[PDB]
Amino acid sequence: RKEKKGAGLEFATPEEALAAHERGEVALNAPIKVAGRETSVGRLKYVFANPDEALLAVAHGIVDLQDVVTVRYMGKRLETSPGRILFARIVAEAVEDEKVAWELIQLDVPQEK
Amino acid sequence: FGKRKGEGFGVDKREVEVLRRAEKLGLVTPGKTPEEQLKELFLQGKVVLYDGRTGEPIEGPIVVGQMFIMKLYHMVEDKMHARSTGPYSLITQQPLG
Amino acid sequence: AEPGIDKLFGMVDSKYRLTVVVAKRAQQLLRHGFKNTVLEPEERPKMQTLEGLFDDPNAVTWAMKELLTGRLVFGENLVPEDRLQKEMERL
Amino acid sequence: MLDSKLKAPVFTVRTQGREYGEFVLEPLERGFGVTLGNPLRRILLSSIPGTAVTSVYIEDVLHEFSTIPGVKEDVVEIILNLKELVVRFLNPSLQTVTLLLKAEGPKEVKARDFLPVADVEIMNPDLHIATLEEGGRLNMEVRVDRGVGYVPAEKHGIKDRINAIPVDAVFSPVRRVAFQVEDTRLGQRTDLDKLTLRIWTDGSVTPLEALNQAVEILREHLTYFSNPQ
Amino acid sequence: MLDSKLKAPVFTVRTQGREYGEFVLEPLERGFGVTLGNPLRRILLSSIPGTAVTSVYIEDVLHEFSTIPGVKEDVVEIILNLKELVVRFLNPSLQTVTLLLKAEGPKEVKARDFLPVADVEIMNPDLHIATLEEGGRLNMEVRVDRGVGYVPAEKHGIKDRINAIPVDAVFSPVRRVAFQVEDTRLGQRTDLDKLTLRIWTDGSVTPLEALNQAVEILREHLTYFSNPQ
Amino acid sequence: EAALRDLDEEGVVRIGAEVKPGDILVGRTSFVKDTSLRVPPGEGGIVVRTVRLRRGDPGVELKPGVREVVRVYVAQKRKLQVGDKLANRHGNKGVVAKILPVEDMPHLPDGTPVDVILNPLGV
Amino acid sequence: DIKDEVWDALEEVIHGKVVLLNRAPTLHRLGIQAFQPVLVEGQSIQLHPLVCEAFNA
Amino acid sequence: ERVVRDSLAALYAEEDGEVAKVDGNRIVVRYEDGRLVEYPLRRFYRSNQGTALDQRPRVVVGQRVRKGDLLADGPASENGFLALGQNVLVAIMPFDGY
RNA sequence: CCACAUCCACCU
Repeated sequence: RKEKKGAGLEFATPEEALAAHERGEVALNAPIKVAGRETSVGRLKYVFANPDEALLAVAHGIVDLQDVVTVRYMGKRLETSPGRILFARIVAEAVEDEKVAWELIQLDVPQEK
Repeated sequence: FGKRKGEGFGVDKREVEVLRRAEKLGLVTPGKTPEEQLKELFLQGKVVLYDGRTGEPIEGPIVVGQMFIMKLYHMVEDKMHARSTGPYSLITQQPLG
Repeated sequence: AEPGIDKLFGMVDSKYRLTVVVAKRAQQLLRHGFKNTVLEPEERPKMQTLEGLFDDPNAVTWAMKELLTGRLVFGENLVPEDRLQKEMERL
Repeated sequence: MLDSKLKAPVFTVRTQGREYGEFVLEPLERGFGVTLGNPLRRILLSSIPGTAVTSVYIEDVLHEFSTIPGVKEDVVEIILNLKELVVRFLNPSLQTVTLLLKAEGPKEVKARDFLPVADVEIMNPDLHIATLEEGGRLNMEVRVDRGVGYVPAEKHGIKDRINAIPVDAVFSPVRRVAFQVEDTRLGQRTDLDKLTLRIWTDGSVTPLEALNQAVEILREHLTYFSNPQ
Repeated sequence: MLDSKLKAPVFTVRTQGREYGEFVLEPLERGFGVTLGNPLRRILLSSIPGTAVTSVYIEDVLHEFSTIPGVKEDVVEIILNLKELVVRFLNPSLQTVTLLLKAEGPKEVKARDFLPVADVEIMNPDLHIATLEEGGRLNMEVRVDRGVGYVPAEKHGIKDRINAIPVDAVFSPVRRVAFQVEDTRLGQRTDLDKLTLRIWTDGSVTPLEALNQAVEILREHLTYFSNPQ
Repeated sequence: EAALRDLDEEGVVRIGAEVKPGDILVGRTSFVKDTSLRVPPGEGGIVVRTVRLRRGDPGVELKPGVREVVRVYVAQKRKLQVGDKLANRHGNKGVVAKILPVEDMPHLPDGTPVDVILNPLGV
Repeated sequence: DIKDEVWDALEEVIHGKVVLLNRAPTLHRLGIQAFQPVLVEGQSIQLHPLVCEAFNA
Repeated sequence: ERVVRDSLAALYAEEDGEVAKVDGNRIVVRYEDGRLVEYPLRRFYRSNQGTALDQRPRVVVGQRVRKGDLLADGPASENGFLALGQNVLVAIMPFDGY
């Protein structure tokens, strides 16, 4: 889900802009799923070492399954949603091996029929 | 909601999170208190429901109401015509009872 | 499904031949009784409420698990058919 | 008993009669309002033993699809009205009771017309039962039993008389349960849970006793995890 | 009696090391499988006590999204790798522990390379923290507390040094839990419940210990209805 | 003879006696050989009425060659179950698939729970 | 005369057996499908949702 | 109401009067002219398709009635209204798989 | 005994 961008989306250049945009998200300046230039404030605020941590944080109501967030998967940092990560884990547990399950899915698009 | 407030109850926290989630979905206008937000949600015909099995509310509002549901004519059609051995016909011996 | 249908298909040229083999093994297991199995010592089907899968709850699973191992041979003509077919019905 | 009992729910009760009762449990640490409300509600609505009408015998009729002369209502309507009867047992050891009812003349037969019993109370004496116009005789016996849950008429199959007709039983004294968790503030922590659960019952069992039975059942079921193997 | 008493649900345990545990409760009466699964799952995911790396301070770190010369991993990677570090305190008296790390030279730095502390233990010494290419200046320290549940780094803001950076704390030892209730069957009736519960834990506490703590917490919270006011 | 208890009067089963499948309803003897009407396999309820027509016709006419006939009405109280089907006035057909207990169904913020749940995808 | 032992024996009989389910218009090959029966209480036949398209059911 | 009235399944008062006797199987009503008439009820009549046709009394002893007023219900009428079905609380949401 | 004819329905 994406809602609205209310502040200066410029983020690639300024390294001090992280604190300013975090403060803006503290107020009602920018939503968590903001349509920023490079990254949303949701990806900046929450970073998860493992999918288990992301799903546990979802269980606590901090972030929804439809939230953009940075998750450190087996070998890479992915700016995805906990719902997509959970779907990937569902596929990976339905079958035995996880590498094949990871390579036979596309976790960048909604799961249409 | 007047009957609800008669006993001295406000808005449940589960209702609060349901209302904020619906606000993210555009169902209710933002900047309003849970009172009139829930009123506007009621105008849509949708109210907050609780799962009952888990206790947590169903994400997003649920439409509920009163429906006139009637049971249709129910003959032997549902009954299982399951046989293992029965009558056989005269010309051919294919069984039909 | 059933254990290892993929390798069962792999070890046979056609599925129908596999069906014939498994059904003939089942018929042998019935009419001989379950004595001449090649999975007797340890690896046997396990029943839930008791060990009733020792004797004869369903022989198709016996034949399939027996064919999963390498103690079985099947072919168009591997043994003189007349002698074994005359010993099949007259005993 | 302060961080773990005072920053933990005190238990207050607000009950009127023996029909409706609220129980406030405040404060709870975050997440425990539902964790306690849901199992208690399920047990209260599921496995609270009670009393309900089990069998009905009429001196006149011989099956449930007949009618009594002089009676406005059918036998089916009589059974349906009798389903709503609530009976309170005063002796815990008492299991099965047989109430008798004699009726004649132009009388609006209510629930209060049942013959008194030593350890039986009718919590709804104003419940309408039947209507007798003139020269109509209503001689009935109702066998009420104490049970749990919902049981179909044919499942129990109680037959004390040849002409007796079994009826369905709803052994749940609890009419409904509604638990609500609200936000309460403490000095050290601003967000805490206050769990208030409201119980509507039929009067056979006071809500406090129903809550105690539900808590005891949940505790005895939690004890079932104590012995592993 | 097999209706309620003799069917004291067998509690079968299948533990694959100190990480994975399956517990099967069988047979259970209708509707009670969910009633036991939900509160236990919530208790396990919310209130199991544990320890986590609350914060970290590095001498040359001024912002949390900067790059450290001499280390290929950035600060974000460092804190993420520090997230999965599991530490067990030896006595209940510990509340906060500060653990430092000296490291230089082209070597791999792991959890085992932390300076030993007498009263703490590390369950994953081989946890690869980072790498040093050539004389990487690794002067680090981490403060670890004990707590419950999951605490975002933003709200608590626990600080030791001016340039110290908060770290999201995952106090709950259990990685995750999943309960499934499936319709088992007895000899005469089918409407029963079989409750399987799968627990994945970091390794600080075995799944049996976590389940025992959860049921003890639930029982002690149930005992809060005894005294009304 | 053990099952003859329900067959109270001469050949006709008594009113108000519950009958299960395989139970005698009317006892008829042919040339002696037992050819008696029994409850067919399936379901049976409560006998409510029995009518007998004989050759002593007040005003009745019968199929020639038939001396008498008896008809028995058996009533049962069918309840909603999985087999049945329900529908509304708008053509939304449906078949009951599961009967949930009261405790685990969705309920309002009040104590009142919902009665029936309909799949939106049919709309 | 039904008894729990009869039900246990029936469960033992159908441990490995399969039954063929069929829809009245058999348009293609998937209108006949084998299944492993599971004893249930009721009058209707429980069908897996995923085969709701193989049959036009 | 038009459907239940035009289909001769219920009972209606042909003239202004007062009900004399009400039983489960007949209703005796005395009209304004002094003429009393007894209306019998098909208490449990098997239909052509095997259903039950019932006339349930809906008046009390000594109750004044008007011309065309309802006296007994039809097989599928609540109070002079076509009632074949129930009113239930429906939630339009997908449950698990049921 | 269930044959055949006619009619009304249900699922595609």
